[PDB]
Amino acid sequence: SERIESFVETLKRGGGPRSSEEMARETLGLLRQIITDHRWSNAGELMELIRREGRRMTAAQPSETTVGNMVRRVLKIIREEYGRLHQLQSNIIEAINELLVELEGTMENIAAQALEHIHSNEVIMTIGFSRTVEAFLKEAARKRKFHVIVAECAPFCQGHEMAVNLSKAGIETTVMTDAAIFAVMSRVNKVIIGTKTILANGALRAVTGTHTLALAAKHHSTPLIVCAPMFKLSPQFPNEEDSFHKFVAPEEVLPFTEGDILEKVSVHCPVFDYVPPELITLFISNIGGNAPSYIYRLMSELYHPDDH
Amino acid sequence: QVPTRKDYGSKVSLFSHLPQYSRQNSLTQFMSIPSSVIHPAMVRLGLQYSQGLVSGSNARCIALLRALQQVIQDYTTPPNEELSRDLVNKLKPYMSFLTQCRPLSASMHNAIKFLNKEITSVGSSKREEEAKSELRAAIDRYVQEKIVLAAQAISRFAYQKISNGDVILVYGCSSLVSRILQEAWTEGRRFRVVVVDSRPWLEGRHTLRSLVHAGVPASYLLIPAASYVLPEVSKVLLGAHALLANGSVMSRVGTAQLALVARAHNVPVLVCCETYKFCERVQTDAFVSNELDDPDDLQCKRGEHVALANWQNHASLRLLNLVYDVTPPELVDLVITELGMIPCSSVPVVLRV
Amino acid sequence: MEFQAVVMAVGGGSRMTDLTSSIPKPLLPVGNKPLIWYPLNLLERVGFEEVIVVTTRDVQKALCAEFKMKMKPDIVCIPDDADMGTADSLRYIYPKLKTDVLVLSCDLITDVALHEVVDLFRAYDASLAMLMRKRDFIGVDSTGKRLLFMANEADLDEELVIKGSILQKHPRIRFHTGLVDAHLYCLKKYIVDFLMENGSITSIRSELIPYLVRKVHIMKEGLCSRVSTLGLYMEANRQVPKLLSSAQIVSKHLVGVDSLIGPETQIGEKSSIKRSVIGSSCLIKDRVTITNCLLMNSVTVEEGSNIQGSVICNNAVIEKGADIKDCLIGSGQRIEAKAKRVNEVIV
Amino acid sequence: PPPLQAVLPISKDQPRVLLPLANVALIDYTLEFLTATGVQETFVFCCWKAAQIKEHLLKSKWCRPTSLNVVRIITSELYRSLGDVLRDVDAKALVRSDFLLVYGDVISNINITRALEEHRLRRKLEKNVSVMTMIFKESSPSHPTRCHEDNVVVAVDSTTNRVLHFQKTQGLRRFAFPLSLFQGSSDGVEVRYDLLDCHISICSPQVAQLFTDNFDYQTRDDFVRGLLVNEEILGNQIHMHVTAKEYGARVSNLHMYSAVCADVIRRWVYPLTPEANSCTHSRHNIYRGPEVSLGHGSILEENVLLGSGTVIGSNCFITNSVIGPGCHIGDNVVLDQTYLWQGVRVAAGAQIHQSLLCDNAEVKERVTLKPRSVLTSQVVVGPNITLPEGSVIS
Repeated sequence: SERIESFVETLKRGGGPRSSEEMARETLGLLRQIITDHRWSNAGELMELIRREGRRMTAAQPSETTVGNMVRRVLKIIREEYGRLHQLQSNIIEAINELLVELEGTMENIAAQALEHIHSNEVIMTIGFSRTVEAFLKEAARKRKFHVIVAECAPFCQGHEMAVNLSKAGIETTVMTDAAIFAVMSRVNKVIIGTKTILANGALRAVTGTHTLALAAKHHSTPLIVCAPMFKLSPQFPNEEDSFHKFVAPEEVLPFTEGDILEKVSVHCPVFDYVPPELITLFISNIGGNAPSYIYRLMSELYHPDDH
Repeated sequence: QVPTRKDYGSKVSLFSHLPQYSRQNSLTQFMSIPSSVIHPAMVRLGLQYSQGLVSGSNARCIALLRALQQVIQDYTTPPNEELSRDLVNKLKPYMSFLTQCRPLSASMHNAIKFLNKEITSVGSSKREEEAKSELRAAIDRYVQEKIVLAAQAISRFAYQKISNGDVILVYGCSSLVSRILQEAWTEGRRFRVVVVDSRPWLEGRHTLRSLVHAGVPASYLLIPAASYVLPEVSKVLLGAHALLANGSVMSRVGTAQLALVARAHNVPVLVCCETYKFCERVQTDAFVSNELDDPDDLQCKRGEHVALANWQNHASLRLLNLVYDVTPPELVDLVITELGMIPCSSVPVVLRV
Repeated sequence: MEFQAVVMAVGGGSRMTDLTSSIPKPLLPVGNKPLIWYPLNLLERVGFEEVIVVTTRDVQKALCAEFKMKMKPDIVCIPDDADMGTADSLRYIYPKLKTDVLVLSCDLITDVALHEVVDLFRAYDASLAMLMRKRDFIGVDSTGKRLLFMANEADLDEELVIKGSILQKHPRIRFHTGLVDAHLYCLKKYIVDFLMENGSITSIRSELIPYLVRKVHIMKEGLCSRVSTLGLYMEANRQVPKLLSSAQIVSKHLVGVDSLIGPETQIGEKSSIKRSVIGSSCLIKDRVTITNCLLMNSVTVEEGSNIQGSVICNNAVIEKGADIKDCLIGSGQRIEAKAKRVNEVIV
Repeated sequence: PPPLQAVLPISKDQPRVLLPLANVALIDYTLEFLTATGVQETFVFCCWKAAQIKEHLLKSKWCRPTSLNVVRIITSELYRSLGDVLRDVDAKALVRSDFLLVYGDVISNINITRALEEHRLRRKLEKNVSVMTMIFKESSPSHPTRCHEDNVVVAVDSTTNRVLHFQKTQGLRRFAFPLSLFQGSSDGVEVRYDLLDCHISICSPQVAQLFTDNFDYQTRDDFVRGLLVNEEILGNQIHMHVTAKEYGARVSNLHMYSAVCADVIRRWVYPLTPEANSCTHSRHNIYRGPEVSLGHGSILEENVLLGSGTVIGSNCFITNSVIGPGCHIGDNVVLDQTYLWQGVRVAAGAQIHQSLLCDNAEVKERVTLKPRSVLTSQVVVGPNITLPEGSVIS
């Protein structure tokens, strides 16, 4: 039925399911359902329906790149499925089920490869809460006691919660304000950041302090990993400008109090930022450990030239 | 007396030399009330600092010069003393008392040493009123000379670059970078200032509501995401309070997180400081000379009040809130001093003269 | 010299039990020691030097009696006025005052620390600093130390009237309904010279015209939650539990705690002690009973008496198996063979 | 399911609840906010110049079986009184429980899923002691959304947040004055002047019955001034729940149209962004629109829309001002804080500043407008003329 419309409203109003493959489980859900029982013609009328419902879905807040990402991957499974087909619903829904089960284990396998990086007594450093970086760092509690420096930035700040969820289970964290990321980072090694979405050229679109942070990395020459799973490799190299973000209400940065000053003064609030591929020095991923400058072909491994 | 002490919490490893303090008033409980011979007057200001009621990196010099002007205008010159070594010894533990208020200060030392000079330079045979009124008179001529009648003069150089079309960017509160950027709207030359402010004790609002009553327009961004003003800036007049002879620029903790985040976009960076606030030390990094301050202020009441109060009851989760930073003079352009627009590397050349 | 301390002697407002020579000064103790002492050991506790007191010739007799650090009072108040409610209390000694001043005159005992309510003056360099305990409505802002309108029900009609301008700055005024006021005011040395000339103002609850800071001198005063209470009412017996002897004939046959008896006095037999203070030079001899009652000096009671919380004044006597229940036994009178009621035995 | 009914010069021809906010009509924002907090069926009570709203709200996306808050609009020719609106509601016997009334101008993003608990369980505890919840947002005065002709001096009790007294200082008293009855009883009295009325209510259905009896009551402030002095034998209480997030109004005067449609462009309602239901955002808040051709040497400086269909000319300097769909300004135009509408057309060499305009209007050469003037409804200024302040043409 048209419960997807509710879903089309659900992404419209906001209220995030915290990126935990819930957008992916949902997009797989609705694509499974529209894939299940709909109109049927042989010659990709299903694919045309995927383009229509696709572009209607992408008409949401243009930041949830996972929605269109798994949409396009469903299309590539359709194209290869027909490619071998040269009863298709059985093969398509089965392979989509296999992609679901493969998606069902990202946060474990991307966290197994952790002992091979962090060593004893090694002052790691991140910024901003992320599920994968916390799970990833929790499987390195069967090794020695390092430190963790976490930045408290990007207000409204969703960051501390992580400083709790770590320090009551693990290593000796300290929490620094965002405006002190250059007295620190003279005494550190091995920076990690989680990623909101990563671009085709090799860019990280992340939380609103990622840049200003990576610049310090390629100033003191410390390597920064951006641990990010699959299904977040977005096409469309950074052409569209200023729709790249989320501008939120300036209540979060200035209070509605202090009247009259708020007549003539301009307030800005960006949620994301731009990390170019000239500063990332490894990707830890779900299947391999690929470098920055290789990421290109990995994208060609997944998609098809209908990247629009 | 001078119990002082009362340090709290666990400092975050690394620097254990720096002494943390809590704003529970500390010292007020110990002191005697009839007069309490520690301080006739300086207990007033000394109480006034700790709560956060002066705190501007300038005008602490004005405060200490005022109170020392009164206490120097109260002295008694005992029957067996020369009053030079007597008073010059007498002022010691009182300045030590304010020194236990908050870590020392920033170059008010230079004032203190100057006072010690003028006290030591006193003639050995005069009237108590003669040398007394002479002393406080000179103590006035100083603050008229290097604090009053120089900041006006260090604005006339600044107009020469601030001309029409540019988009300047000051950072947080400032003492001179309001005068020499607000005596430039008067005398025309329209522009568009953008201010950027740091997450605790915000301090950027004092600018943004001390400038809209001049009429020059504005904008506002927190230091966490100052990567959007930088593709439209045309200067940054980031002024600060201590110049160290290795060309270091001791700013607030935010600065230097912007400067070497600016020169990767090719916009210049111009510092503005005064002529007494440059000191003869040398420091290489931030972790030898900071001053931590009350790590309880970090509490974002943003819904369920995620533990902020609860950290103490957690173990190994200490938060740190630094106060200064450092700017190395490879990322700093011209310094607009009160003796010309001298180059950064000649930071020592003003010293000998 | 930072401050100066004035502890004058106001006079006798309304206490019929004290109206006689019971109170020749406020030195009539419902506490253990006299009433000049228990306040006047705080100002000497916190460490002030030689203080200024002002009475009228009566505690001049008790001058050589008491003991303290230092004092230099004036007993020359010349009580033909029974007056000077901070008017000529300050103005009488005005060519002696040469600095700031804090005042607490012959008043209530206080159980709170001076450190806070002298810091909140010495910080902001304000004009006023008074205490509070927690109708005469006084409001305060959304912090401590911010005094809004303080106005009694006297000069008011059936409503309140907020001054407009002082509700557009400081724009959340919260009115404190009922606060037991206290007489610990701290003032600056100019607001003395204001009432030095223009002396038509008087009556220290009418020197609160600095609750008109609008239209810059500011005022600040802080609340508490503790046991500093007022002791100038007929409720002196309510403050009789102080809980801050040895040289007496203590029988200890009665085994009783949480009470006190004065020295050079004989305890009794066949008796008990239930939360009652007892004066010095008081004979207890044969079956008696303490009562949660107050006992002055120079009296004797014995012989099957059993009282219940009365006010045993000085120069009294009881015998013959007495029984009272909350009476105000007068001074200079005595009753033995009676079973009276809660009424007062007048002079 | 909360029903939450919504009641209903330039306002002569067109209604005051279908005038456009910024390319959207004010009877769609209320449909939004009430569709955001949650409402299953909403009731529109039509007042004056009616039956057009019965087409516009029949034309929008709300009129669809795909919708959630399935509306049912009512029209009343007899109820032209703007008071006792609920008299035909209880008389018609419509609601079941917990109304949430808001009349007309409602541009708000406040969620009402947190207050309804506070007067749900609380209402249950006194089982009959609380009447309604009057939501009111925090502000500081000297903010230019609080007009001269609006304020409050509502003085609530601490620790229970019950509205004891009331005022409406629109008469601008030189000294406001609460009554001694409130300060008489003694728990703790706080008299807050900060608040600014958001005119949204969540009233128990019993407040319908309290309108049936005592039929001499009309205004909301008339009602609240009623039930807090009289009805001394246990009437009710008035309990309010403040906010610090997004706000809505509700600003009727043109002076309130100035502010509350110049902060809906500056993004102060973060899910009620102009990109709603075409545009594209940009730097320094120039939220341009599709099918739009600017001219050479134009400078669209700061905080300005440009609707679907316009064409400005060379040497334009449009700044801090909206511009509707379909217009065409000319060469060397100068807009500044103005607000055109659907189908206006100014001509060359203008000096339009701090003014308004209206639909299907025009202007010709040398017409140099001035502060606060408002042309209306197909008027034309024409030849060389310089209208003074307040020159309300017709």
